[PDB]
Amino acid sequence: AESHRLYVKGKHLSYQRSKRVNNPNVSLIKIEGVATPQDAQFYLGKRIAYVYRASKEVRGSKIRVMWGKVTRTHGNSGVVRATFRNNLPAKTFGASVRIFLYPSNI
Amino acid sequence: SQPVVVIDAKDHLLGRLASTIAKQVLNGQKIVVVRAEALNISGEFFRNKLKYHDFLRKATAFNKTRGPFHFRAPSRILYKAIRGMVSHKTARGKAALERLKIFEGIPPPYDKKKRVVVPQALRVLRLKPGRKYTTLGKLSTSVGWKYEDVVAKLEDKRKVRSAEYYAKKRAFTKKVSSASAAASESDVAKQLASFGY
Amino acid sequence: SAQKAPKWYPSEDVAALKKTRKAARPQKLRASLVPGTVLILLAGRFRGKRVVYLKHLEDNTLLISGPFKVNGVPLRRVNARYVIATSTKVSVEGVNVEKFNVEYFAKEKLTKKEKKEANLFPEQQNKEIKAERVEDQKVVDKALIAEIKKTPLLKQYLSASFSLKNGDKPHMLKF
Amino acid sequence: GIDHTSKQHKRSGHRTAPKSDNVYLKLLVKLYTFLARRTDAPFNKVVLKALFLSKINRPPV
Amino acid sequence: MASLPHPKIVKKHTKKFKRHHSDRYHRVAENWRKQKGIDSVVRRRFRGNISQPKIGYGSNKKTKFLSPSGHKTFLVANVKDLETLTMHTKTYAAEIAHNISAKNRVVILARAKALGIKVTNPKGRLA
RNA sequence: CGAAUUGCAAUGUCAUUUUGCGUGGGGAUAAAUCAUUUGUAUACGACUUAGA
RNA sequence: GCCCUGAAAAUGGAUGGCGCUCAAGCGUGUUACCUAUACUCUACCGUCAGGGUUGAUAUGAUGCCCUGACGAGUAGGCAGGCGUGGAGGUCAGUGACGAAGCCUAGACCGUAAGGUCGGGUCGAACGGCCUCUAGUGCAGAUCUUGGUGGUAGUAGCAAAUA
RNA sequence: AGAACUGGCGAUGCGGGAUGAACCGAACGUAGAGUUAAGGUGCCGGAAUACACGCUCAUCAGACACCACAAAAGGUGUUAG
RNA sequence: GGAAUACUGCCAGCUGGGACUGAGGACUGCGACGUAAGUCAAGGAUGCUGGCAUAAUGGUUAUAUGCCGCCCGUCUUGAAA
RNA sequence: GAAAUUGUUGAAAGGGAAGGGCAUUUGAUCAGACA
Repeated sequence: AESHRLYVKGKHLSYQRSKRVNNPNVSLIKIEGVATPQDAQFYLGKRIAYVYRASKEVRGSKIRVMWGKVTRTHGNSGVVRATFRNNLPAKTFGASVRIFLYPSNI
Repeated sequence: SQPVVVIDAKDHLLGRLASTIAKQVLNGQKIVVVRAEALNISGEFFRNKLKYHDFLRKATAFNKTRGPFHFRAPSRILYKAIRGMVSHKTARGKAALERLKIFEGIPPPYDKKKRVVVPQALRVLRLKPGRKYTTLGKLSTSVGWKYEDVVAKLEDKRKVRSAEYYAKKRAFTKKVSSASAAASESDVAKQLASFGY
Repeated sequence: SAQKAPKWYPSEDVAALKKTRKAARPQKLRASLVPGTVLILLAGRFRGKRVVYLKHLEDNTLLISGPFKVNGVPLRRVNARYVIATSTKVSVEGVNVEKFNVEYFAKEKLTKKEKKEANLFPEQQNKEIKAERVEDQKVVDKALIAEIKKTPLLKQYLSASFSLKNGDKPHMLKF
Repeated sequence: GIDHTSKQHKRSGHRTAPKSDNVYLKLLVKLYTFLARRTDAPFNKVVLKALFLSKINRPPV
Repeated sequence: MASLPHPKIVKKHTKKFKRHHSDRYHRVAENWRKQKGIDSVVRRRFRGNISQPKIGYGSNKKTKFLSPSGHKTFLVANVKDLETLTMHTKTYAAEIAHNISAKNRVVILARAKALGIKVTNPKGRLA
């Protein structure tokens, strides 16, 4: 009763990168609770929101959301790749995004 | 999953603990590392003392107060280890090292909190039985730390209160378990047991 | 003469499209959605609620009626992707659902362009729930609660709401 | 990367229009382009490729 | 005016291609000049430096010379220049020249309103 | 007994520091610097002294 | 085979750093994974080549359209364009109801050279297109002339007794 | 110092070798998606604190070829023959 | 003596999830299923629904953050020097 | 009545330079409304 959440909390780790070159169009998301690429395959295509604050109350509220989705699975340990409409601003490296269950197959 | 993670740093290896801390604190986790004077480090004590006296040589020639600052506390030796694994010259690494607090002994905020153990850094699980190792408190005292006796006088004073808290809690759990068996036979428990519970 | 004209100005009247070859076909729902199952709604005003699935419509939506007497989710549509189909079923043959279609839920209002100027309570046909709707809503759950009440704890289950706990890994746990 | 055999982007070394600005030679090229495009006789292609030549490749007969 | 014949005007590299070291010195303007130097990192195309004009950045020939409104802007100076646009209304957009006076702009704008042509600066010398 | 009409999803806002204003309800009544002066101090600042 | 000794140089220092010891070392093997401007597919730009269309539609085929391949580059060659001062035509072009000029983290077009518009200032002439002509495009030459900075309220303004 | 053949740099960016004109991979219009090369996957740093069999404890261990120094001669130190 | 299974290969076997792309613009073509009319996933995207009609969204600009980025011209085998 | 250079006001940033490239947040500004 005290809980209401219908998402899985994850962290925004980093951009997709080489050593010394980063590609800001693809972000890496660490979904908390996932350990392998199989069972990271469950969350593919699910929506992600990044909810943050501002000071300009636009459209009736002060909190804002950057939407995106999970696209594929990253290397060997349950990290996934994500693409957003406007990319994540690289000050959120180590910040909580929320992975919804909106396109579901269950 | 907790907001703040308190790591009881007894019997942990230095650079194997520091890598896990420097990855978690960059992922965004607030970590305090308590009881840092009981950290282990592989290699024999004279080997690690010769490595620290090799570190003591490297100071700026023309003005020594600019050079590498050789901190002598065990918490600051572990902090040097973690800061070598964080990109501490940028805003991201500077903000990641502010999620870290390292203490020798257990301060009174974290006296009454649950401590965790990192198993991929434990000396017991990682070193071969028979290898020699070094304790960071003895190494710090040998290289010039001053408060080994103070955090040992303040430690057993904490351990007395903890071991007299644990006896009261143990008697509480024995009084709970002597009366919780009166309900384990009934229909609610025989229905709960089919569900695994 | 600040800009002289083109060689002969190719005229650009509209030209019709080519003949497409995209014929729409019926949806193929996933096999876990049979009518009578219990769905968990994941998005919307009634998110987290547990409803009963009754009928597949023809705009590829599901018709759900978690009993109003149970949790207050009326007869409505969901998108078949924002639902989680659980394992539990009820016997849905008892209810009569053939009077429901897309024109049943079609709203015959007029606010279809003026939502940029409708900002100070226009009071235009917004809050009138007539007896055409609630009379049909009574018969579909008076026959549904009489099937829900056969099994124990199902009415409390449908009156409760779903949430994820601290250790709940949704890729592992069943439904 | 392609291991090229020939030189890339090589123009054919034949002029495909007269370098003259003559209107009455432009009209003859307009005529013989139609004839060479829509007949099967090689005479029109010979006359069309001969209308393009310069003054030293059109010597007097 | 539906004006919808054109499709999704995209623009690769909407940035400006300023000259190298135009921000460093005041004598060097921001008009683009190719770096012809022998040790020029901009000419030798290193990583992290500015990018030069190539033909790869060219625009789609269907959506070239079009405004975001979808027309080609055509400069007019009087009503006889407006009359060349009266049968191409959905594809062109008239634009009054900068040196037309305020007395003649209210004539050109009235003629363009009577002809249906879209003027892209109807607020110049409006008073 | 209610929760329908947030219309097939659009975070659908609940948390915590800084700060100012307003009401009523208590509480407390100061020093520092310049200027003058000393020379245990002093290139200048600084330091150390004195003065209702 | 590994390790040690043999193995010594001068600022403090370098498997890149932290650090690592049933390795995060060495020898070897098996997979999974990371990613270049490279390979594959798609879109667009350009160049080259091949082919279609003077039914006659805007007499134009300079075009339009279909297909395929390709795109590094100094010295250098060629081509297509942008900009300047004057000249011959034309727009019966703009203008004291404001020409030119100048300012403008205001807008649009072009890959770019550049072009156009709005606002402020300003006060008498100036542009578009087809051509002609050249004293025609600057970041440099310890470049020429002019103007102005940091240094900098700084060095200093202390010989000849007051 | 002087030659022979090929490849390259000069004229050349890009991924790797920390950095380097010449080494490895691969040569470049503008973008998207996928897959790889050379090199890597404790942390900096994207990627297995993978798996499997052994060896080594160094009072200056050792760790990516070019490459950024190393021999003769010893050690019942340890292992195998 | 009878099998089974591993391994390797083939299927013009079935089936589930995810990502990027929708170029072209009357008809023509090759096929498929149909007695036929016709229909189709067969020479490149359509259908339904909802929100906003402007701080939706987009452009420029300043700043912050992650990663990269040595000062240009010239001579030179080689210039940040 | 341009620029270098300077004063005032306004906005912003600032741990041993500053400037630049790719991407997005935040502030300002502009856009067309699909009218």
